[PDB]
Amino acid sequence: DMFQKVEKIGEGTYGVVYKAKNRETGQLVALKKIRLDLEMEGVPSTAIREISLLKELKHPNIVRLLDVVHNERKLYLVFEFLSQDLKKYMDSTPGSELPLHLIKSYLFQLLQGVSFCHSHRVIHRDLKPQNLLINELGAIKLADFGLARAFGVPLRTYTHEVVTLWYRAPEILLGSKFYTTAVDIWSIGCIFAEMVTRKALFPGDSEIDQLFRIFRMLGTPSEDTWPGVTQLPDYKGSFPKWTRKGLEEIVPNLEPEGRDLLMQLLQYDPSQRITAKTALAHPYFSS
Amino acid sequence: GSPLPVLSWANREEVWKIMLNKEKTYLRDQHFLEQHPLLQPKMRAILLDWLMEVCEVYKLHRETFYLAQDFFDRYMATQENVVKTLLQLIGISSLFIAAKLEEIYPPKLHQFAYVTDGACSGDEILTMELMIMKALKWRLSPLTIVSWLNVYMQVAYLNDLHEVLLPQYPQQIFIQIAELLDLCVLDVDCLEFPYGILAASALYHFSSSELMQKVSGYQWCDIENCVKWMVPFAMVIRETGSSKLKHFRGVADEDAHNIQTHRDSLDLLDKARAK
Ligand SMILES: CCc1cnn2c(NCc3ccc[n+](O)c3)cc(N3CCCC[C@H]3CCO)nc12
Repeated sequence: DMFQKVEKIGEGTYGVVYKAKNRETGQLVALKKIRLDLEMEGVPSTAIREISLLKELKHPNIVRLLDVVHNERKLYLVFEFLSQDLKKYMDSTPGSELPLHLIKSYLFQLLQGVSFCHSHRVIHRDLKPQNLLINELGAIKLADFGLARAFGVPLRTYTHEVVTLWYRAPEILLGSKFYTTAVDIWSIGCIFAEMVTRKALFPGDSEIDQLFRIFRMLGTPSEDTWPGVTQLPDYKGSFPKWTRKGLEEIVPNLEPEGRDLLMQLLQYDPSQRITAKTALAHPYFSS
Repeated sequence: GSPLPVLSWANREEVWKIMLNKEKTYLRDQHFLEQHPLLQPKMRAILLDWLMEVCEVYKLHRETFYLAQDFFDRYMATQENVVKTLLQLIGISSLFIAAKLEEIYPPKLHQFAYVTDGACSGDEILTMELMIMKALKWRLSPLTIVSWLNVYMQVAYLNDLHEVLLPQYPQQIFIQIAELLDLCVLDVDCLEFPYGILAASALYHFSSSELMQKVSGYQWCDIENCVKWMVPFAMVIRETGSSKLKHFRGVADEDAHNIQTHRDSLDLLDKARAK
């Protein structure tokens, strides 16, 4: 409307994201557009959730919603604009453009954002490099809360098979009734490793391929490593019994204390998985 | 302040502060029907009672119902001189929004229209839902009455301090208290009391002051007025007897306590407000 729709950035969990500029201000904005004429059920659940969450979820490392505009059979979420996302940055640059100190500062910020969310009783349920926006000053922000949920304490059973397959936690793959904020911590471990290796840690083709890639590297889980794992809906004794590969060989350039963090982020048992708050206190971030 | 145990995933005091600030940011007026001078409180009680019935038919959660009640009451307080013939549409639209927020598989718009029996169309509901959401400024994440009961019960029955997020309370105590809360919420006077104090007062009537304090952090001075307000409601519930946990088709039996139910509460509400 009052915007020069510079271009289409891409597509979110819902709607289409455009880059644009304000005529009055000249300021750069992102526009997530919904076509209300193509929506049999009105404003989508995903959009109602994202707007309602981001109205009350404000933090340096979370993308800002600036306005919500209803004009015609169209609904526009107006966001602060950021120039790069982590996926496209990593597809356009050498490893040298992602040094060990920038991975450390990126991961610290991601944990502060996620920790803020968990303390506000929100789970993202879709943390992946495409949803991580980076500015030119060295800030990283979480975006796309269309797949997020405010949770209760205690929590109920929510939608299954959430999170993009590659970044999906094994308790979701084994069809566990209850998942918690730990699913967000798995994704972060996957992203951490991906930043260091320049490629996805678990690039699976199916739920079972995904689950086998994980077992190959971390080992096949047992009642001893993960109590109750056998009682999980999609667990099978038929599973191969691989053993832990050394992380020193996956991520050799990573310092000792950082390889300890990655191991704790990628624990099978969601009860033994480090939290964002505990992770921020990790020695990795104190040199 | 925090009745919560030590949390691995967050600071207990911070999580509890964040929750109490929410209660203050979301504002309710017990007098909002003075802006609609020809509407009576009985009209709201009938509408909300009707929404509980719709909820039970579609196996909607108690959370979905209490979200709709909050949207209804906060929306009405933003408006003026609403004709009594639009309450059904505002109510059903509130529930439509609440269902899309909370439910995994919400009913389709056609079902929300169907229960109105001609009065409200899908187009009217789609129009109204937008009107509601803009009036509320998309503030659609309250801590409801029943969300407070969920957390009080968890604190009361906590065994695993490493599993504060996994629910571990009994089902029959929960639905007994929810039944009292479902009766109180039909009276608009209830809105004078913060939703956490309503939850705490209804828990105290089925409990002790020892437990109320333990799970809520409130003192007697805090809930006293609410507790006293709530007495005729508690008495009527006691004299009619509590309802038994129902099974719902397609609902896990350990999840059935979370499904909104419905009895003949407008008779109890008359009995109660007599006193
Ligand atoms: C929240 C809205 C917003 C603001 N900036 N921004 C960016 N900016 C970076 C970027 C990337 C590529 C081209 N350009 O021009 C800029 C990307 C992005 N997204 C990533 C791609 C799919 C949609 C969407 C998902 C996550 O919100 N969304 C946003």
